[PDB]
Amino acid sequence: TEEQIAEFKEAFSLFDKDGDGTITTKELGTVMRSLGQNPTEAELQDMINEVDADGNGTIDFPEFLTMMARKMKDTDSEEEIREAFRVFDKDGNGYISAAELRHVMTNLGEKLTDEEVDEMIREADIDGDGQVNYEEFVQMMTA
Amino acid sequence: QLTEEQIAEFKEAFSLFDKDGDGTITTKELGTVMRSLGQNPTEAELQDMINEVDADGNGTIDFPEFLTMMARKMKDTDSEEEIREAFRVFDKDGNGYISAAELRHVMTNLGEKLTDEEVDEMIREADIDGDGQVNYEEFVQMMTA
Amino acid sequence: HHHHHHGSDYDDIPTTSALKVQQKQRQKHFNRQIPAAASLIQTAWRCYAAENPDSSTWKIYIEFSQLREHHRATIKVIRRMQYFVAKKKFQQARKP
Amino acid sequence: QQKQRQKHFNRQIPAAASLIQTAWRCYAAENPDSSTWKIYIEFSQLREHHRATIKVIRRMQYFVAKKKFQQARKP
Ligand SMILES: [Ca+2]
Ligand SMILES: [Ca+2]
Ligand SMILES: [Ca+2]
Ligand SMILES: [Ca+2]
Ligand SMILES: [K+]
Ligand SMILES: [K+]
Ligand SMILES: [K+]
Ligand SMILES: [K+]
Repeated sequence: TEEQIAEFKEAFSLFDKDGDGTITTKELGTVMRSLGQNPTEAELQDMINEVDADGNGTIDFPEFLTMMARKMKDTDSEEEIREAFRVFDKDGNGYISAAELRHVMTNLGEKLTDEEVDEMIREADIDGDGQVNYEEFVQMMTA
Repeated sequence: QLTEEQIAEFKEAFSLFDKDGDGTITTKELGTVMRSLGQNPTEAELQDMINEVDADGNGTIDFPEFLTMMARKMKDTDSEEEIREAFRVFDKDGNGYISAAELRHVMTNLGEKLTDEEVDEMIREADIDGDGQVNYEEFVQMMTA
Repeated sequence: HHHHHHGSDYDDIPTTSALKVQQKQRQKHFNRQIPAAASLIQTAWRCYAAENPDSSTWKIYIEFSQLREHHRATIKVIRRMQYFVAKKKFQQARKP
Repeated sequence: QQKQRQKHFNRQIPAAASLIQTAWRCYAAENPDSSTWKIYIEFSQLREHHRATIKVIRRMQYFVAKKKFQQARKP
């Protein structure tokens, strides 16, 4: 839609500081650094490569649009999250303890804040005694 | 009604105006803040605001003066009647109601102008409508809760 | 100067509207109340609406409201980029 | 072969956690409120400073408008 397109063109310009029509790793880095983060050169090159389709090391507007249009729902970008919970599920059972969720969430990967995890467990709203229905947590995110 | 959180809050707010860290707020300092906020107020409007706060009459606001204003009661008794009689002025009909159309006008076209979205919020938060009327007598109570 | 030495009790009315001048003074007096009354209500409500972190009253500040729109936009884009990286990188660990 | 299988599963846990985290942060970023925006320190502080100055100014404008209305009504 006309709104979405104008949306994406504005978002693109926020990264392409030089207005040369392309996004470089250092441009992405500048944005991420100004946002209070410090990502490694490898992390920037990973992000660019996941979007860059022509393999020239830079993201143009069509490549940008393509990513922003990629489905994150239904069929199955839903397994990877559903089984994402596989590793931490000791019991086969499709539940994981709230204590556990907090641990893996707060101490692994992107780490996350407690307030964010507080939001997670509150929004889940499912827990009989001490177990969390992560497959209803999957359905929640992929609505 | 002074708590340790509240105190640290007000001290931070003061520093946001006193850019120079001189312990005082000048008209040009207030003007700079208001100008950075997308507004352009007249020299008279700025000194008027300062004078309403300045108690020692030196044309500048120090932290105790700032605290005093921020502690001034905005509820009950003598601030509630005054908002009420402000509504009386536009109350042509004696009855304590005013048409939503009129309210929108007075709100949007007089004084501080206000946005339509803000007036939209007013009438929605109001939740009163007998045909087309707004009970301004409970809108006063709403604000002064 | 000199002494009055009482009056005279003399009854007569030589010489000699004000209803026009005071009626205009009364009309102008009320006319000044219209802007003041509206301003009081407007400023009072804006103090009330400011207590709400949401509400449309913060959208009246253009540069900042747009600064928030730009802020959220960049973050939404980055987080999706990080998602697809975390997505691909994952079952690269699930491919024997 | 037992070690090759273990190290393979060992590299799975971080990718595991990260996928859930990156997926949730996308979901949380759709909500204008929520605590996920408070992780950005300088900007969250910039909002607090923004709302602070305004609330102070608006109260200053209130008492000026209040006094001006009191004067306008004195007969
Ligand atoms: Ca560029
Ligand atoms: Ca490219
Ligand atoms: Ca100063
Ligand atoms: Ca002073
Ligand atoms: K920031
Ligand atoms: K602004
Ligand atoms: K924000
Ligand atoms: K704000």
